[PDB]
Amino acid sequence: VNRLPFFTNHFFDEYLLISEDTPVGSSVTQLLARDMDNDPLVFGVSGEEASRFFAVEPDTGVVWLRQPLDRETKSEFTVEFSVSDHQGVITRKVNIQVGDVNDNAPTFHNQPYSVRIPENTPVGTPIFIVNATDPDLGAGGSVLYSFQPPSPFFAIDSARGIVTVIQELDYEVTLTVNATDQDKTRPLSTLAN
Amino acid sequence: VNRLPFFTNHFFDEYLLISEDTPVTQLLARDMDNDPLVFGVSGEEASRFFAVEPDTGVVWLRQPLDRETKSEFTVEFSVSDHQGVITRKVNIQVGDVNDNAPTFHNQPYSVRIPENTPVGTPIFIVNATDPDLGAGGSVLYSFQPPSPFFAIDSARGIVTVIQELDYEVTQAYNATDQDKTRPLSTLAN
Amino acid sequence: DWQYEDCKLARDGPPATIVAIDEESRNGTILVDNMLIKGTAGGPDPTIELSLKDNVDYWVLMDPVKQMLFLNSTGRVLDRDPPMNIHSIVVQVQCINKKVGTIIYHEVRIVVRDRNDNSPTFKHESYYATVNELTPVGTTIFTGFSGDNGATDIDDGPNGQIEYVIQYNPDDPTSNDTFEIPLMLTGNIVLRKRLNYEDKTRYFVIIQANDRAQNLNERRTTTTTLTVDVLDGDDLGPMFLPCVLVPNTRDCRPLTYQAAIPELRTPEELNPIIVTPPIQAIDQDRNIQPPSDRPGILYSILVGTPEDYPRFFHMHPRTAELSLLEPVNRDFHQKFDLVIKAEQDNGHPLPAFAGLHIEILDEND
Amino acid sequence: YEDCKLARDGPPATIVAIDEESRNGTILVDNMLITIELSLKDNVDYWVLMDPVKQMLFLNSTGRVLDRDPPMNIHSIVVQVQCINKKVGTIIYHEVRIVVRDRNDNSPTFKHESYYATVNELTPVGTTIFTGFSGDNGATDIDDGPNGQIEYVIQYNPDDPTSNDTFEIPLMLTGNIVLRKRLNYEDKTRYFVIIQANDRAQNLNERRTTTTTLTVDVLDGDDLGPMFLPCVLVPNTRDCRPLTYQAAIPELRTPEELNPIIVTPPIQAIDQDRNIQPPSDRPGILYSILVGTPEDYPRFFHMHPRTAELSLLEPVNRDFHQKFDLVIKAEQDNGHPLPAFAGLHIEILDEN
Ligand SMILES: [Ca+2]
Ligand SMILES: [Ca+2]
Ligand SMILES: [Ca+2]
Ligand SMILES: [Ca+2]
Ligand SMILES: [Ca+2]
Ligand SMILES: [Ca+2]
Ligand SMILES: [Ca+2]
Ligand SMILES: [Ca+2]
Ligand SMILES: [Ca+2]
Ligand SMILES: [Ca+2]
Ligand SMILES: [Ca+2]
Ligand SMILES: [Ca+2]
Ligand SMILES: [Ca+2]
Ligand SMILES: [Ca+2]
Ligand SMILES: [Ca+2]
Ligand SMILES: [Ca+2]
Ligand SMILES: [Ca+2]
Ligand SMILES: [Ca+2]
Repeated sequence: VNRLPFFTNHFFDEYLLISEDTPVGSSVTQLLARDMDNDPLVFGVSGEEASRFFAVEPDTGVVWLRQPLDRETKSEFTVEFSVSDHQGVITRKVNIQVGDVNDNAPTFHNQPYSVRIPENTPVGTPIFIVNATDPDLGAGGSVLYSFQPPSPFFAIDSARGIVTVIQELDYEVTLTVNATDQDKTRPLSTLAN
Repeated sequence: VNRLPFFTNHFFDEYLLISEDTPVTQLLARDMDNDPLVFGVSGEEASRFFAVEPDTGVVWLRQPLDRETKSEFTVEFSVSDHQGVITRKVNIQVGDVNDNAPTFHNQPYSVRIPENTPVGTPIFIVNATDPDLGAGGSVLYSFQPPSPFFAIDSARGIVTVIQELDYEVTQAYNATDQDKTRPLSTLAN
Repeated sequence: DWQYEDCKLARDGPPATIVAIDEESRNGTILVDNMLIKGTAGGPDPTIELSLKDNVDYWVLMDPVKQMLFLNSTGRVLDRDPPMNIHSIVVQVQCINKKVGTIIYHEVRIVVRDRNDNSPTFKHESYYATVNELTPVGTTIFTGFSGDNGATDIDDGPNGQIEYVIQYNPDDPTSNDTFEIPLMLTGNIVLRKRLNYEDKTRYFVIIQANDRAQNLNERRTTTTTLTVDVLDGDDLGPMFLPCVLVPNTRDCRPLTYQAAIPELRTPEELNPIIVTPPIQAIDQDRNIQPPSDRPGILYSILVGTPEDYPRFFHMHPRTAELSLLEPVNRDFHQKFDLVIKAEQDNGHPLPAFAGLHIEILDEND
Repeated sequence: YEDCKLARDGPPATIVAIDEESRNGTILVDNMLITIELSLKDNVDYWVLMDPVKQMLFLNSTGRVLDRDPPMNIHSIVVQVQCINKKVGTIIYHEVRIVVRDRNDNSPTFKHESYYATVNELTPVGTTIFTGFSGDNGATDIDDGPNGQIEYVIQYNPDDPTSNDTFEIPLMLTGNIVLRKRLNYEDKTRYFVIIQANDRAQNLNERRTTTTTLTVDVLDGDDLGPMFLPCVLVPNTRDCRPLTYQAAIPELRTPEELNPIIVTPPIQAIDQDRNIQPPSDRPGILYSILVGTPEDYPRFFHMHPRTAELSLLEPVNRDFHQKFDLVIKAEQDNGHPLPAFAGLHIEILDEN
């Protein structure tokens, strides 16, 4: 009787997390197996789609990233890896969970942003609503509005993007919105006029 | 003894066009025993994009094609007389449509220059790109509305002064593709 | 002067909270102990609101004060296997910062692990094969389990992988010793011992399918039975008749046939020479199928004393008819002692031999 | 404006097909159907060439070949016909896609110069005896689709006429070979099977062939029983001419005076199968006294099962026994006895 090999990595039992900003051609992990006969062991990848994304070194089973990951496209996928002792091939699927980075700046909608109001428009009048979205996860996808630089006449609610008159106007006397996400380390911001 | 079916479609011989806006074809095979035949597609990506009626060899789009992402595929089809399988690849060419407006790069656009600066002075370069093919990906620049003080090269998006500026008077002051049938445009500030 | 901090992860690591549980976990299973979101959802003067969004089929339930998520599986199971096929769950923990009116979504992803909760099942109740008794040791005699025609297991990966092993059958002790599965992932059965149709023509092989659960205790098993019938093969030649077994053997008692021929009588008066008993043979293979495969039998005189017997005697090759070729003068020839041969005519003669004694009789006997 | 714009009423991209390894100077486009300035962009490898006047497009393959097969693997060529509008100053690219059609310009090739098989002679007719062509160990064809797919046929070998009799390939797509006639180690030990691969080109006239040889060696199997020695074949037979051994026994001598009784020649049998491999598969030989006259020979005679030694068990009174005529059996001890038989004649000698 030949004793068929088995994979020993923790991630078959739980999952493998790979950050979306991992450089192409980097080594995500190395497959680990055991053969009771201490036969030589050969490591591969199974699947049309999987094959493109990942490469596996057959003597050791170092796994390499072949294609750019984007959490905002596909956050996770199943990949089947194989080990063979040359009697038989043994295949096991790992769950792979693309980790999010804050790789996206916010995006304003309705770019023709303009409105005209009477000189007499009283203090506290809401005059306009700006909308921007950010598709990164958590704080990286949560947008705050501010004027750049601040206005004595006009204020914008940081949460809702509502612009209201704070100073009395006078026709005979008389804007850059900055939308930013709230990522801790690498916040990304965008401007509209 | 059994003879294997063979595909007879002409597109196996050159290629198959599908326009990028499709919401397709019919596989044709001959079996010299006159076995009833069953058709399919093979490959993970192909299988996802395309479906095949096993009885009638009818080919079904499962998901929308996108010229801009991929403008050709190679797709492997199968026919069976139930005594084995024959496969052949068709080269698939995606037919482009104008389904994109331009995108302006490098906003914000904003410039203030000395009042003294001459007429004819180029002060600025606007750039927008359009990913459609030929006419549909070729962009023209104009002001809407136009300015009596500033003109913009239609081909190149260089902004020049056409009238002399006086601070006293005033302190501070669109991209389209050329698709014959349905032009698309974007505005910038 | 800015506390936008409430509704922000109080932990490091990527935004997404990711956990794994076993499939069919009990109701009330803690999916997430503590979301670790800055802020207070409870008490007299809360700073946040926590609720669940995209909670498809309400698998997930939240205690907002404890920031703890649970499995809701009263009346159901979380079945990873077909036909439910629930590999993962995604929900959103929505957080409102009451003070500044910011909104943050905390993505929870629950990977549902496969457990070895299904046994292999054989497509058929039982299997049948035939082996010609001449088949060499090592030949593959069965591949009947190929292409989902054997056992399959609805679990995933090693839990659904299948290994085939022949077992000891107390009802047929020698089966597990005449047949074997040298490559267990294939369940192709190979002959381990030479067959003899004369000894045993039917075997009852127990085959046990097992899945490849990592933990050996966790493996599930099924059995089936493969009946194997031996077909009679051309391993034996003729036997002359009559055949009367030597006590304690499979051997006919040797036969000496008898003839007697009057001296000076002509062939035309005597032919055909009657022999006692009648010369005849039969294949020792009692059940070659199909009948087309059954060889003919050729009859001949092999050797003879005296050695001039070819002058006087001819034997028909198909019938064993003996004919005298000229009259015998008993002054010259008192007798003949021949050996007869019967051999198959299929290029595998395996001959049988008998004695033929011929007496020459004097005139007025 | 109206210049560098597409006159042709169709999709923007211009898509054409040519055969691989087309002549240098082949027309890829007759006329693009585009005051203007025309050039070629992303002309990687300088494959295309253009005549601005006619808006005509040529293959440049002088010195080289356009090869769709490995190792060049050129499945298509994309270039850009760039147009400047001389009035306005716009730039328009007209994409050209040339799809390269595979041609059956490659024959199948065998991975080896020779193939070798062994078949035990007891192997039943209908058994698969060879699968060595499986999985790219047989013939492979670098062309695409049918042009690259392989069928296998066994050929009449003038130097071994019965090899096409004895062996056959039911499924030409697999080229697994199947025993079609029963073997006999005594009659032929080696075959030379000629095997031909053809590709599956749509044009029968364009189909291409390769041949290999498959030597098959028959292995000796246990299909015969022992032969006594000596064995002198009867003319025009493979049958040992029958053998009667001889012994003589003095009448009133004891077992211990005589034993072991010398037989002339020595009783000895060997397997008619001269080349069973491995040796551990070779049977032993059981010797026995099967039958005899007179019928009370068991009082007097024992024969050793392995060594065939003959023992007198008690002294012989010639008043009561003048002689014995026994039959000796020799059989394989491996459950396939296939016995041989010999005579043993024993004279009782008178004291005088
Ligand atoms: Ca092993
Ligand atoms: Ca991304
Ligand atoms: Ca972001
Ligand atoms: Ca991201
Ligand atoms: Ca057919
Ligand atoms: Ca598109
Ligand atoms: Ca398009
Ligand atoms: Ca466009
Ligand atoms: Ca289950
Ligand atoms: Ca399961
Ligand atoms: Ca299982
Ligand atoms: Ca038999
Ligand atoms: Ca027979
Ligand atoms: Ca070529
Ligand atoms: Ca070719
Ligand atoms: Ca070819
Ligand atoms: Ca032999
Ligand atoms: Ca033998």
